[PDB]
Amino acid sequence: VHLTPEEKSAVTALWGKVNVDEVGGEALGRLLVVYPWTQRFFESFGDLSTPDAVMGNPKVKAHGKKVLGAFSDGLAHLDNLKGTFATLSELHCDKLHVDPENFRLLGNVLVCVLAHHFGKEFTPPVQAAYQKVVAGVANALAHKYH
Amino acid sequence: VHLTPEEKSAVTALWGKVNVDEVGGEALGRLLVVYPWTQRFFESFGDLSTPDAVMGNPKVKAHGKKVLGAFSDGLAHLDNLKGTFATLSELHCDKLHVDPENFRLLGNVLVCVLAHHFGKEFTPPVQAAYQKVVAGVANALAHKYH
Amino acid sequence: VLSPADKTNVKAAWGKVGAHAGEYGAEALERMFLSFPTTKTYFPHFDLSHGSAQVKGHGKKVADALTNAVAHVDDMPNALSALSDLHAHKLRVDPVNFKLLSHCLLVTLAAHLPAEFTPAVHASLDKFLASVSTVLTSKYR
Amino acid sequence: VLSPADKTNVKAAWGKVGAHAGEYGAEALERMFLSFPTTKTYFPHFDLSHGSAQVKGHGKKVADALTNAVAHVDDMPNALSALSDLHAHKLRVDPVNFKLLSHCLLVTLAAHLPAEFTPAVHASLDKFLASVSTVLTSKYR
Ligand code: HEM
Ligand code: HEM
Ligand code: HEM
Ligand code: HEM
Repeated sequence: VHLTPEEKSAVTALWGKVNVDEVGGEALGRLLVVYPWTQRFFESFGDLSTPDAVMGNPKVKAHGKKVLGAFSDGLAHLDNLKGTFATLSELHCDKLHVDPENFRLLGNVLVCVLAHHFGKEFTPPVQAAYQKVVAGVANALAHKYH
Repeated sequence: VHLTPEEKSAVTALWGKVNVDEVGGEALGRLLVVYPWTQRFFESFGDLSTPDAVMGNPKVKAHGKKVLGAFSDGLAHLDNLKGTFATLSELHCDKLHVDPENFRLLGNVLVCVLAHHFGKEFTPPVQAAYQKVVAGVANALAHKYH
Repeated sequence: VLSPADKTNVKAAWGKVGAHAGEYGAEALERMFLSFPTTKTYFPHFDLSHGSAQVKGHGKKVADALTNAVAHVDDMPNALSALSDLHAHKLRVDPVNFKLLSHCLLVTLAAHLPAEFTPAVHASLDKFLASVSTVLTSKYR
Repeated sequence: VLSPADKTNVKAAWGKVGAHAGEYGAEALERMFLSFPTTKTYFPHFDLSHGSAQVKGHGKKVADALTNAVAHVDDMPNALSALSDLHAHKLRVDPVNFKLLSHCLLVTLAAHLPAEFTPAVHASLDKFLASVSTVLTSKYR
């Protein structure tokens, strides 16, 4: 993606503040509740029947941390989102059969969790810089679909 | 846009059959009919009251050819759509104020026009070649948007 | 919302479809699989080689359903009721994919019915596909 | 469909917005323009600068309509008729932009109601906003 000096620093700053461990479990948790259809990729996860069940779910928790862990590593290679994610891109397509649209969903849910976690610190311009990253990560993961 | 040599060829091959003015008027009119909201740029054009009025609109007709004229010229540059449409991308954004969505819509109308025109010849594999081409041009007309 | 003209235009076009509904439904899905490769993620358990009995069976099922939808255009919700639950509770297909399938059906139809596919019928079909997709999607959450 | 629980989540959240609705309207707007530059194309006559009165003035109009939508959650189509007419016949804003504004809305809500903005409430607000956009575009064609 392309980000202005100002946008790169917005992104990085805010992210060093993030505890991935718990922002991931929230992002995934919220994905599963707001877009329940995404629940299809997680039948082995136990009970996802209630927001409460989904937020308290430990596999969700475990998984969210993982996802975001990866997401994190991407922030570090913002310059070449594609190269970074190809292996996961390939995995996502070939073995997981995860519709790339689910990447866009999570990305939007991540932004909401950010705004929610940081309140007013997460300003419009910050939001925008973060919207280009999410979009770029989603394209980075959709990149190897065939 | 990434097209295999075979995809470029189906693209050009079939295009050579295409009468620009004709398909230009057709696609543009069909756009204005199917997705009425698109008529917003076109108040100076006169009567757009009915499908018949639209499709018979000489203004629609004339705007249609100019548009596909450009399209047509851009197929000679499948390798640098971006470079080709940069200037027009800017004009659309700065002076015309055309939501790039209209480009994605026009592309689908186009593809439907080709299918209506070509019948059987427009095969599944051909469609896909052209879908890329249409995503290609839309992404390129949208690239200089700020 | 489908106007009465809309339904007239849908009932007419689809009529022409007639007996090819099945085959046009397979071609549509082959068209989607080809142009929009991501739709595949939902049929990893299908042999998606062109002509597969699976894609042929599936397309047939899809068409019936459209015809069911044409036949009951003044009460789609109720008619696709069962399909709606299936989509929302089991298959859970992302709602954007419907739009891609709609587009492929529209190209299949455009290519098969040179005569009927006027600006108007085109407008009406699209609205129709839009409505069908809305209904199959309405019970998502 | 907006469940009794949804309407209760929505009215409740909207309840917290209170008199800052205008304000959150403006910010949401601001969010949209900044994150999705293409939405700006609909407002070449405004000064889309940060702190702009116009945006401010529009932010308030937008917010009041949602306030109204909320008041009438069981009767949105009627309440928003002139709005649905206006966007459909005059403004002609592409339906895709409604999803963009809805997200910026959500985001402005997330950042303003830390306590309120629960997963469940995030869920109803998203449904509600999908319903609103559905109403507002219902007359486009
Ligand atoms: C877009 C950001 C995403 C990133 C960076 C990402 C990254 C990852 C990584 C790192 C793995 C690990 C597999 C292993 O540890 O070997 C994984 C697996 C997985 N991901 Fe993603 N993921 C993303 C989004 C999603 C979304 C949105 C979904 C579906 C809604 C999804 C579904 C899954 C599933 C089902 C697995 C495997 C779980 C298992 O073995 O049971 N991912 N993901
Ligand atoms: C392939 C897609 C498109 C191409 C290649 C294209 C190309 C063009 C060209 C070459 C012109 C004249 C530019 C000049 O003045 O030098 C133009 C003008 C314009 N375009 Fe586009 N266009 C596209 C899509 C659209 C669409 C979909 C709309 C509206 C929905 C639109 C709205 C306009 C308008 C209103 C003008 C000005 C016409 C006039 O002032 O007489 N364009 N476009
Ligand atoms: C115009 C919209 C659609 C119609 C009319 C439709 C109709 C149907 C029907 C009638 C069935 C068979 C149900 C049964 O046997 O009881 C089905 C199953 C299915 N559909 Fe939908 N569908 C549509 C959209 C989609 C989309 C867009 C996708 C994915 C891109 C999808 C994926 C599935 C899948 C994966 C199955 C089950 C496949 C199998 O295991 O055989 N459908 N659908
Ligand atoms: C929640 C969804 C939306 C709501 C509730 C909303 C509501 C409103 C209201 C109440 C007005 C003023 C009516 C008047 O005074 O005549 C308005 C005008 C307008 N809206 Fe919408 N709108 C929404 C979405 C959009 C979107 C997504 C856009 C474009 C990106 C848009 C573009 C405009 C424009 C350009 C105007 C008139 C501008 C002016 O001349 O001052 N609206 N809208």
